[PDB]
Amino acid sequence: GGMTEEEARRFHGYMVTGTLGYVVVASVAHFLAWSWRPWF
Amino acid sequence: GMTEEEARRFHGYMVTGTLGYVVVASVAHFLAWSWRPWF
Amino acid sequence: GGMTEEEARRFHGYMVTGTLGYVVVASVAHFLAWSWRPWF
Amino acid sequence: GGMTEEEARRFHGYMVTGTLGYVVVASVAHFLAWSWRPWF
Amino acid sequence: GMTEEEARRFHGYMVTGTLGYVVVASVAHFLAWSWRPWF
Amino acid sequence: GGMTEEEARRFHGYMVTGTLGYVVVASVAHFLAWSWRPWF
Amino acid sequence: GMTEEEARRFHGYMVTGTLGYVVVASVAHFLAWSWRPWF
Amino acid sequence: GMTEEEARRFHGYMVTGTLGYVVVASVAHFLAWSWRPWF
Amino acid sequence: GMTEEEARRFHGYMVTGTLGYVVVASVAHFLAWSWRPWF
Amino acid sequence: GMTEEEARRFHGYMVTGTLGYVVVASVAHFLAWSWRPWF
Amino acid sequence: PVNDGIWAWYGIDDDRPMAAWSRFHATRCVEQLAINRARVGAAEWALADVQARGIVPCIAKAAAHLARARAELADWEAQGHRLEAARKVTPGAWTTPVI
Amino acid sequence: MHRIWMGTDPHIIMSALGSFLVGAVLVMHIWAYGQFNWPATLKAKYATP
Amino acid sequence: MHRIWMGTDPHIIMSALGSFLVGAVLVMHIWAYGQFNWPATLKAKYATP
Amino acid sequence: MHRIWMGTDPHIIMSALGSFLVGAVLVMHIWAYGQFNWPATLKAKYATP
Amino acid sequence: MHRIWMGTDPHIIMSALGSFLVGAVLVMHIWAYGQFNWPATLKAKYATP
Amino acid sequence: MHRIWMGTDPHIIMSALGSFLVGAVLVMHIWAYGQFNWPATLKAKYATP
Amino acid sequence: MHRIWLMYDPRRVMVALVGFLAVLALVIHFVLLSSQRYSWIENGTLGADQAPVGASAPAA
Amino acid sequence: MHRIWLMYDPRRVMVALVGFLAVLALVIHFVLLSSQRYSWIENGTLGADQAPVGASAPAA
Amino acid sequence: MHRIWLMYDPRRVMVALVGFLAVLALVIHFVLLSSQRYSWIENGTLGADQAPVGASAPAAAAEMSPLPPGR
Amino acid sequence: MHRIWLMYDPRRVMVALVGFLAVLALVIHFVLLSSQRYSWIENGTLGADQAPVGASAPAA
Amino acid sequence: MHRIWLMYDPRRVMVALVGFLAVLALVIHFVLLSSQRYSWIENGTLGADQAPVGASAPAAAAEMSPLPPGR
Amino acid sequence: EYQNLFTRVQVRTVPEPGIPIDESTGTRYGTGTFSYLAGKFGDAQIGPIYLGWAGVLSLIFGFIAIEIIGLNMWASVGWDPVEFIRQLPWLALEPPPPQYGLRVPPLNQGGWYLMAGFFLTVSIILWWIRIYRRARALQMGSHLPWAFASAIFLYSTFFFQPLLVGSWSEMVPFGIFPHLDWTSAFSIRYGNLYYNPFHALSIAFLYGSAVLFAMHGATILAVARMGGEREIEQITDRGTAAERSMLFWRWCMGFNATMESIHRWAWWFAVLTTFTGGIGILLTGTVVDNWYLWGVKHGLVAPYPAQNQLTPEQQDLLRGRYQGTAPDSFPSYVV
Ligand code: BCL
Ligand SMILES: CC[C@H]1c2cc3[nH]c4c(c3C)C(=O)[C@H](C(=O)OC)c4c3nc(cc4[nH]c(cc(n2)[C@@H]1C)c(C(C)=O)c4C)[C@@H](C)[C@@H]3CCC(=O)OC/C=C(\C)CCC[C@H](C)CCC[C@H](C)CCCC(C)C
Ligand SMILES: COC(C)(C)C/C=C/C(C)=C/C=C/C(C=O)=C/C=C/C(C)=C/C=C/C=C(C)/C=C/C=C(\C)CC/C=C(C)/C=C/C=C(\C)C(=O)O
Ligand SMILES: COC(C)(C)C/C=C/C(C)=C/C=C/C(C=O)=C/C=C/C(C)=C/C=C/C=C(C)/C=C/C=C(\C)CC/C=C(C)/C=C/C=C(\C)C(=O)O
Ligand SMILES: COC(C)(C)C/C=C/C(C)=C/C=C/C(C=O)=C/C=C/C(C)=C/C=C/C=C(C)/C=C/C=C(\C)CC/C=C(C)/C=C/C=C(\C)C(=O)O
Ligand SMILES: COC(C)(C)C/C=C/C(C)=C/C=C/C(C=O)=C/C=C/C(C)=C/C=C/C=C(C)/C=C/C=C(\C)CC/C=C(C)/C=C/C=C(\C)C(=O)O
Ligand SMILES: COC(C)(C)C/C=C/C(C)=C/C=C/C(C=O)=C/C=C/C(C)=C/C=C/C=C(C)/C=C/C=C(\C)CC/C=C(C)/C=C/C=C(\C)C(=O)O
Ligand SMILES: COC(C)(C)C/C=C/C(C)=C/C=C/C(C=O)=C/C=C/C(C)=C/C=C/C=C(C)/C=C/C=C(\C)CC/C=C(C)/C=C/C=C(\C)C(=O)O
Ligand SMILES: COC(C)(C)C/C=C/C(C)=C/C=C/C(C=O)=C/C=C/C(C)=C/C=C/C=C(C)/C=C/C=C(\C)CC/C=C(C)/C=C/C=C(\C)C(=O)O
Ligand SMILES: COC(C)(C)C/C=C/C(C)=C/C=C/C(C=O)=C/C=C/C(C)=C/C=C/C=C(C)/C=C/C=C(\C)CC/C=C(C)/C=C/C=C(\C)C(=O)O
Ligand SMILES: COC(C)(C)C/C=C/C(C)=C/C=C/C(C=O)=C/C=C/C(C)=C/C=C/C=C(C)/C=C/C=C(\C)CC/C=C(C)/C=C/C=C(\C)C(=O)O
Ligand SMILES: COC(C)(C)C/C=C/C(C)=C/C=C/C(C)=C/C=C/C(C)=C/C=C\C=C(C)\C=C\C=C(C)\C=C\C=C(C)\C=C\CC(C)(C)OC
Ligand SMILES: CCCCCCCCCCCCO[C@@H]1O[C@H](CO)[C@@H](O[C@H]2O[C@H](CO)[C@@H](O)[C@H](O)[C@H]2O)[C@H](O)[C@H]1O
Ligand SMILES: [Fe+3]
Repeated sequence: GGMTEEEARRFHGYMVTGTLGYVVVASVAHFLAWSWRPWF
Repeated sequence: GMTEEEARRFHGYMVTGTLGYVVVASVAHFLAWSWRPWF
Repeated sequence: GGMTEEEARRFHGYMVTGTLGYVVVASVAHFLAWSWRPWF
Repeated sequence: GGMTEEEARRFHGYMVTGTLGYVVVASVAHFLAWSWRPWF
Repeated sequence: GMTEEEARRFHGYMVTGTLGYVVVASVAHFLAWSWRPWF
Repeated sequence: GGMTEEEARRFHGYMVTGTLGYVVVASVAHFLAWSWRPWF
Repeated sequence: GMTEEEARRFHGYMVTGTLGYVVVASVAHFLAWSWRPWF
Repeated sequence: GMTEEEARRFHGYMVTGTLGYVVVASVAHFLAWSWRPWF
Repeated sequence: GMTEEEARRFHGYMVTGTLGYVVVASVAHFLAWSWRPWF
Repeated sequence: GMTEEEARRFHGYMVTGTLGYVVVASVAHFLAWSWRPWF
Repeated sequence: PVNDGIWAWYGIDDDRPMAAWSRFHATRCVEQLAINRARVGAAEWALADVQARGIVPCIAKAAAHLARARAELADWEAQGHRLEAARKVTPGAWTTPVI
Repeated sequence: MHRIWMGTDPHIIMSALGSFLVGAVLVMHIWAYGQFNWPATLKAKYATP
Repeated sequence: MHRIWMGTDPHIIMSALGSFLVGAVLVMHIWAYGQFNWPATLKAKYATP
Repeated sequence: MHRIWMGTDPHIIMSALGSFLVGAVLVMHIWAYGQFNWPATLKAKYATP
Repeated sequence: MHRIWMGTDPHIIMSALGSFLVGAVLVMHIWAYGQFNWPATLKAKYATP
Repeated sequence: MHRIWMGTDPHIIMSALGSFLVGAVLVMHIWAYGQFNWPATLKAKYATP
Repeated sequence: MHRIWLMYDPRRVMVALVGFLAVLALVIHFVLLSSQRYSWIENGTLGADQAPVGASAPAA
Repeated sequence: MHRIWLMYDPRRVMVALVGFLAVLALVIHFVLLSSQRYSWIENGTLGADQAPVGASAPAA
Repeated sequence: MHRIWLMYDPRRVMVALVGFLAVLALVIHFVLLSSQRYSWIENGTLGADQAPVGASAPAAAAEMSPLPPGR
Repeated sequence: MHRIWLMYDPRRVMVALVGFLAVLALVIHFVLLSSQRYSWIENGTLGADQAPVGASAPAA
Repeated sequence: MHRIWLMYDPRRVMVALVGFLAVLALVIHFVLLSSQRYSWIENGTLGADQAPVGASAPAAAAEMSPLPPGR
Repeated sequence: EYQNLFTRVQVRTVPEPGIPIDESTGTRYGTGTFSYLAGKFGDAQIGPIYLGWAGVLSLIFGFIAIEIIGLNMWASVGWDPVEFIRQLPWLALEPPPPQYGLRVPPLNQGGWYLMAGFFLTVSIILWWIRIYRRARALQMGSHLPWAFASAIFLYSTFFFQPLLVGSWSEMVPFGIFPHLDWTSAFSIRYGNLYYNPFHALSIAFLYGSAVLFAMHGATILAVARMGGEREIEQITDRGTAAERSMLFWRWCMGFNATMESIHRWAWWFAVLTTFTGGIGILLTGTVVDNWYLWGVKHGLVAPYPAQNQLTPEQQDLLRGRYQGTAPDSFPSYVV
């Protein structure tokens, strides 16, 4: 029971894609936030 | 009867529920801290 | 007494849905109580 | 048991379509709100 | 216990009596509200 | 075992008739009430 | 345990006695209200 | 519970009832807006 | 009772659990001492 | 528990993660030092 | 629960059906096998005694009790087989067999 | 459209509808008598000084 | 999309939806009466001075 | 990506999602009604002096 | 590095991660609203004198 | 040096290290906010006059 | 609805109903007799415009 | 979901329900009767503007 | 997650749950009903700005030197 | 670590844990509710600067 | 030193240990919460110099007594 | 060594006793049942009850008495159901004011009290009759109703002593802490009840009842392994459990009872507790008004050195008045 290596390889690809997507959207958010109110 | 597979399956939920419970309690504490710090 | 995994899966469908529906009702009750007299 | 691969494959298509529909309506809502009372 | 047919038949009355009870209670509350509002 | 389809289809005709008859009488009542004491 | 037809007979008396009592109590409240209204 | 053909019938009425309800509500909001606009 | 192998395997967990717990308590006292020292 | 070859594979990633974490933290401290030096 | 008693409140329960190896469940199983085989032996002796003295309503209950004792024994034999299978595939388990 | 009634009991339906209608009508009258000043104007028409 | 109804009961779905609509509509009206000053203007029009 | 739904029950998914949306939407409206001063400006528009 | 997922269940992973993100995002906003003067400046823009 | 990990379990190890890093980072940030007067200077920058 | 008397023994229900109603009637009469407005044994003859009301006189 | 009545014996549920509703109804009525505002036996004939209100905050 | 109902008799679960929610609901209402701010049966018609509030920390000096109430 | 569920019955540990958390939560809420600083039902709308504080040392 | 455990059921050892720590923790917290200096729910926001310290001496006027006179 | 303090193995029987011994008129109410919890400490059967005419009427009369008390208590907190539970042990239904003496008082000023007292008293007498009839129907001696008559005697002195001193105000208020307030104030009014010799005797038997039941309970448990709890068979067919019980006490304190006669010692100690009690109450306020001074007269009171000494002008100054009526006005003092 639980994921086989072949499932783990497949699952990992989506996990990376989602993580990079989330970080990209957050990077835009921080660029906007800094343009609006710089914090340093 | 209970297998080690069933034990490993149950343990995953137990860890996940514990972590989710700790997450909620952490947000609750930070809300309370923001409202009225106790230190 | 018996209790098969399909009975458990059928019961879980009702138990979750009833639980969530009750929380939804309670959420509206708090929405009403807050707009009447906030506690913070 | 639970939902099969082929059921999941078509469930996903509706779930995506429903989510995009919600986000489209929310986009119009925010555009109207920004026209009415901008918040930055 | 009950057969499923008995449960179906019983449930319809139980729903009806609950709805009748809620109707009378709703009228009772609106009478009370019109007499002396609590909010 | 409850109402069959043919019972349901016969029952539905009276239900529709009674509902429309009620709406008709209520329409008269609202017309009279409006002419007596308009509310908008 | 009653037969179904025997329960049906008892139900007729039981409903009628209940409504008769409610009717009497309704007139008692008509008299009480005429003597000294509570609203 | 409902079979796939029963679900297909039931869905057609659900769509119809929902859209009809939203039409009536849209007329209500147009009337309300013409009467006391809220923005 | 239990084989020597199991008592050793158990002792490894008990020592490690004890020391891990005492480490967490050490940080708790470090925090408490920073906030309001008692000597 | 984990075998000697699995441990070898584990160790490679663990060192990689540790060195990456330290590298990022090193950059963070260089930035912090430029912004508000603490000695 | 008769065997674990108060310790069932803390979730020690060595009677429950077990299919992985467990020295605690195997210990409980070996103890309960002996007790239930003695209990089946006594139940069928009591049937033989009450059949010999011939009292009909007592013979009925003695047979009903014996059947229940055999069934309760059969559950422990099933538990014994599960654990004995798990013993053979699990390192560091007992060398003496269950059941 | 009729098929929604299948497996119901018509005595249940007419009880449930009948209860709702009695309720809603009474609430609307209790409310309307508050807003429209009636029967309050009727009572004033025949009140003794 | 109709497959979402498979396994469900029409009478549960109708009961749940109807209960939601009854609650939502009554909440919306009692809120709206508070904001729009109606029936308050209706009551003021026919009030006895 | 659809493989994430395998083994789930679609009614539980829709129940969970619908319950999250209701609570999130309610919190957002309490919050927004606060910050934006609406319907407070609506009530003031039609209030009787 | 995918081998870390072997023997895990994807629903366990997605629920654990989903919890962590929801908590982090809420804490970050509640914190930020106290450091940046927002929505306080939004509220003050539309406030009644 | 890898031979230290044999006999251990990766998920236990990663849980212990991960819980350590969460705690250490949080302690270090909350300490650092006290010493460096940030975000207090950020809060004062956008505060209402 | 008559099948309620199959589910419950009417010999039990009627005794419980009689007991409940007698106690409720006794409680309501005691509560009223204990009040000032409905102290009817002492003040039943007063007539409704001069019966007590639970308010304080204006201007004291 | 009438099959609820298969897992729960309605003979037990209806007795539990009626017992609960009876006690709760009485508690609510006596809480109201005990209050100043809703002491309807003594003061029920007062109008809504005349009925008591509990004290506000002191600046109000 | 449904296998939790293999582990527990659902007839025991639901009875325990409903008993827990009933008692919790009662307790929260009676705790509120005995407070001043949420004594809603007496003071429910008050606006939120008029409702009672538990008193602050003192005026910062926390010290007395008064002047009389006017005669 | 999942092997502890062979040592202990999950069915019984879960019940014990739910009971422990409920008791501890109720204890902490009532301890706070009884305090001055955190009597949140009466004073929850006070700002953190306005909330009570237990008396300090006189520093003399 | 591990041979200490051969005498004991490890499940029962753990239940014995957890019960000991739970009692000890609650005792130490309730002792501190009952003190003046560490009554942290009321006074936790005080700085370390502002927090209470037990009296290095009491004092009196000579004619005062805390206790009534008597043999 | 097994202590015989709780039963590790119970046995069920599917048919049951609880269907009574042959009993004639009246009816057996309910079906017998077993409690596992009752079976741990004692016999497991919880089961059928007999009332007859006297038992039915006793419950009706007694229920009304309980309702009157509770409704008055609940009225005394203004019908507040929260304050009814919160304040319950301080609530009372209170006897009439002293100035009425034995005359009927107003309904809210003791009239409900005398009514509740009347229905409670009738209910207690009807219960005694119910017990008496049941003992005879089961073909038993009358020891239990006469033991219960001793308790009823003491209870009746809370009516007769107020009657003899001439005022219903002196009766005991119905209420948990209020009746303890009365118990203290009775001893105060009559100058310290410790010096009432029948009160002293009543205590001697109350303590002796605990001494005997501790001794007898322990004795029977100590021989229960030898069948000593089968007390009827130890009486009709003396076994070694009875002999050892007799020898223990003989060797301990030099004399012993029998397995029968220890139950007579038990019966008389319990009965004399309330019988001597009632005599002491009846003597109080009718024959003796200050029991401490009766103690001084009869030499009960140990001497102590004087704690204060009065001068003759202090003896006149420090006499008070007997307590009078409360002020029925709110005086203005302005001129
Ligand atoms: C067995 C059927 C499924 C289900 C299937 C659907 C479908 C299909 C839709 C929704 C939609 C919604 N659901 Mg859902 N939903 C379920 C359970 C829930 C629960 C819950 C406590 O369990 C909640 C709070 C919600 C809440 C919601 C809203 C967030 C949303 C808007 C409609 C609405 O207000 O419905 C409030 C209703 C209730 C609180 C209870 C009754 C639920 C009914 C079945 C909802 C769907 C019917 C409705 C008329 C819309 C159908 C439109 C189609 C074009 C025919 N659902 C059950 C488990 N839900 C709609 C959406 O996403 O819109 C963007 C949508 O199209
Ligand atoms: C020898 C002295 C001691 C003594 C002895 C003693 N007491 C006794 C006896 C004996 C030997 C009994 O046989 C008798 C008894 O029955 O014991 C169980 C009793 C008794 N001792 C009692 C109490 C008692 N004894 C006390 C003390 C003492 N008892 C002394 C220490 C005290 C104290 C210390 O204060 C008390 C409170 C009673 C338990 C009992 C007598 C019971 C009695 O008379 O009850 C009368 C009935 C009521 C009050 C009404 C009850 C109302 C119901 C709750 C209503 C339910 C509804 C009803 C069904 C409605 C009607 C409908 C109809 C249609 C049915
Ligand atoms: C203010 O003061 C203080 C607070 C102190 C300041 C400091 C704060 C600090 C220290 C913050 C640190 C934050 C942090 C640290 O790590 C933050 C880390 C954040 C991270 C990691 C975010 C990652 C997000 C990842 C996402 C969203 C992934 C989504 C994946 C999707 C959508 C795909 C799902 C589908 C799959 C998988 C396929 C199934 C297939 C299957 C099953 C098949 O194919 O079989
Ligand atoms: C006044 O102040 C004083 C009091 C004095 C101050 C001091 C206070 C002190 C000292 C406090 C100490 C606190 C403490 C100490 O450790 C607190 C420790 C708390 C802990 C550990 C909390 C843990 C919570 C865990 C939870 C919630 C888990 C939930 C799991 C769920 C939901 C999943 C269940 C499984 C499922 C669904 C799958 C079934 C599958 C099956 C069956 C299958 O698949 O077969
Ligand atoms: C103010 O101060 C203090 C008070 C101290 C502060 C407070 C502090 C604390 C600690 C509060 C804690 C709160 C809490 C903590 O967890 C609260 C937790 C609450 C929870 C979890 C509520 C859950 C509710 C769930 C419900 C209602 C479910 C209903 C189910 C229904 C309707 C389904 C019907 C159908 C069935 C059953 C199937 C039949 C079978 C069928 C059809 C078939 O078989 O076919
Ligand atoms: C104010 O201060 C603070 C609070 C701090 C501010 C910050 C707030 C923050 C951080 C907010 C974040 C919000 C958020 C983040 O993600 C919000 C995310 C929202 C999301 C995800 C919404 C998704 C909606 C999806 C919908 C409506 C889908 C509907 C689908 C339908 C109708 C189809 C049904 C049929 C199907 C599926 C197939 C049937 C079965 C078939 C075919 C079969 O079985 O075969
Ligand atoms: C002071 O204020 C405080 C107290 C502090 C504030 C707080 C208050 C709180 C917390 C309140 C909570 C309230 C609450 C829940 O908790 C409230 C819940 C209320 C509910 C659910 C009411 C339900 C009523 C249902 C009724 C009446 C049904 C009647 C059915 C009948 C008559 C039909 C019977 C069947 C028949 C005839 C057919 C037989 C056929 C058979 C046998 C066959 O066919 O075989
Ligand atoms: C004031 O402020 C607030 C309150 C907020 C303001 C807002 C108020 C709001 C929102 C109001 C909404 C109201 C509303 C919404 O829908 C109202 C809807 C009302 C409806 C639906 C009325 C329907 C009535 C139907 C009737 C009378 C039918 C009678 C049928 C009869 C007589 C037939 C009998 C014969 C039969 C059956 C045949 C048996 C044959 C058989 C068996 C055979 O042949 O087999
Ligand atoms: C004030 O401040 C705050 C409160 C914050 C402001 C915000 C408020 C908000 C957010 C409000 C609400 C939002 C909302 C979101 O979606 C509201 C959603 C509303 C919706 C969805 C309404 C849906 C209505 C649907 C209807 C009427 C359907 C009727 C169907 C009928 C008549 C058919 C019946 C017959 C059948 C089925 C038989 C089939 C055949 C069968 C079975 C066969 O043949 O077998
Ligand atoms: C008046 O003065 C006052 C105010 C009172 C002040 C003075 C107070 C005083 C005098 C205090 C004294 C304190 C004290 C003195 O000794 C305190 C001593 C405390 C001690 C000893 C603490 C020890 C803690 C140990 C722990 C936590 C161990 C945990 C073990 C774990 C987690 C391992 C679990 C592993 C298992 C189960 C195996 C799984 C793997 C498996 C199965 C596999 O791999 O198969
Ligand atoms: C302010 O005052 C006071 C507080 C006093 C000031 C002082 C503070 C002090 C003293 C601080 C000290 C801090 C410290 C001390 O060392 C801090 C030490 C920090 C450390 C160690 C950081 C290490 C990080 C390591 C990471 C992130 C590893 C990641 C690994 C990954 C991602 C791989 C995961 C996948 C695996 C493994 C599976 C592989 C395949 C497998 C297995 C297969 O294929 O089978
Ligand atoms: C709706 O139902 C409710 C909820 C109200 C039911 C609940 C009721 C409750 C909660 C009741 C609580 C009762 C309590 C707590 C009672 C406590 C009683 C106690 C502790 C009593 C203690 C002592 C009382 C004594 C000794 C009283 C003795 C009274 C006597 C002997 C009275 C005799 C009176 C006679 C013979 C009267 C004769 C009548 C005539 C006309 C001759 O007048 C003299
Ligand atoms: C406590 C106060 C009660 C006040 C009661 C006031 C009087 C009420 C009785 C009215 C008499 C007529 O009422 C009617 O009587 C007949 C018998 O005659 C009952 O008839 C009942 O029993 C007969 C057989 O005997 C069945 O065939 C019938 O189906 C059944 O209903 C009816 O159910 C009842 O409705
Ligand atoms: Fe004896």
